[PDB]
Amino acid sequence: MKLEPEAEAEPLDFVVATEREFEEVLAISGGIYGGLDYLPSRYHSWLRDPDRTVVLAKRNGGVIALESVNVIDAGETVLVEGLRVAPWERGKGVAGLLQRFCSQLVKRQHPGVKVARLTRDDQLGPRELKKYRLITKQGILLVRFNASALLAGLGARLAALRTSGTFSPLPTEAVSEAGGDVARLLLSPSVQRDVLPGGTIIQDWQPYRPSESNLRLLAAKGLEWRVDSRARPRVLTLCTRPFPIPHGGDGTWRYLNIDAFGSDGAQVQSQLLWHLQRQAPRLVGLNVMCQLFLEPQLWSQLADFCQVGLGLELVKGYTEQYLLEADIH
Ligand SMILES: CCSCCNC(=O)CCNC(=O)[C@H](O)C(C)(C)COP(=O)(O)OP(=O)(O)OC[C@H]1O[C@@H](n2cnc3c(N)ncnc32)[C@H](O)[C@@H]1OP(=O)(O)O
Ligand SMILES: N[C@@H](Cc1c[nH]c[nH+]1)C(=O)O
Ligand SMILES: [Cl-]
Repeated sequence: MKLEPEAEAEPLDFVVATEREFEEVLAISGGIYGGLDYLPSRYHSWLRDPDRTVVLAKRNGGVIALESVNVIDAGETVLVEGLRVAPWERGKGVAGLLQRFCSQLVKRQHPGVKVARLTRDDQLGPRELKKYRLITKQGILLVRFNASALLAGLGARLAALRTSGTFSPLPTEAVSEAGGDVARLLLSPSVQRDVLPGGTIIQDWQPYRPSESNLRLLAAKGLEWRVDSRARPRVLTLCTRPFPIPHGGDGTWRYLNIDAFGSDGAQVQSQLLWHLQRQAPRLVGLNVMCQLFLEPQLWSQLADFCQVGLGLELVKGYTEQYLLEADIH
């Protein structure tokens, strides 16, 4: 005998999101990522993206879940982002149903897509190891500071570090995306093999294969880049413009994401400093969650630099960002 389908008194309805559901989406998003949720600041942007479909699950006419799918890598990849289920609806399989609906939508709307990708920091287990390939991983360093405090004290801390011989920042080199420097870096086969994690660009949790088509997407975001040497690149860093996050409930917090590629810890330190000096003046009067993604064996060095050297507070211990990939059949 076959298993008969279970009747549902309150079946889920899956619909494409519009601006009118923003407040309902906020209402299901309390506490996400400990206050580092980007969706409040990004939801309206998402609605404009040409290769993105933002799907809502509704029950009894009310939004209870959300997932975004976005086609990238010149049509070969769908990136899954933002997956969330209202707290009062969790533990019932809702996320599983929403993911299945979105997979069906991708198969119908984007028949050329070959794989799905996503990033996560949750501990991976045997199940994850069978559904996904691990493309790469980075360590995650999360620190917090008041920008006015950093602005007032940073110069004097650097002076003390320099005069004691403990730390002076090494020279770094300018990278102009408009001038073609980013393309020259990211399209280099040697950069791809030796600098980028698993040959991939990760920008504020979003993975991109290094290709002309993806560089266009990166170039519209207003990123800031730095490198140790354009001629012989070994450490490349990427700062995403800071954006408001709900942490703290008061509107005073911003999220500053820096992705660091390569293995020279001293250059990661110098480039981190460079980005903080670039970004802090516009953050005056605000509080900052700064999250640095870097090769795992550099985490302790950079955590010490941030805390003891720069006077920033460590928010949590070591965690990892996993880039996961599954085939679409
Ligand atoms: C791309 C974005 S990354 C970020 C993820 N987003 C967040 O951080 C936002 C906050 N978070 C949430 O919004 C919810 O917490 C989420 C995670 C969305 C879950 O939403 P939810 O609706 O509660 O999820 P459920 O479908 O019930 O989760 C079942 C899945 O956990 C495993 N699992 C373990 N124990 C189980 C059990 N007893 N029964 C069934 N599955 C079980 C299983 O592996 C399955 O997955 P699968 O095998 O794919 O079915
Ligand atoms: N896959 C997650 C990645 C993430 C961003 N911030 C924290 N985690 C998402 O799209 O929401
Ligand atoms: Cl030094």
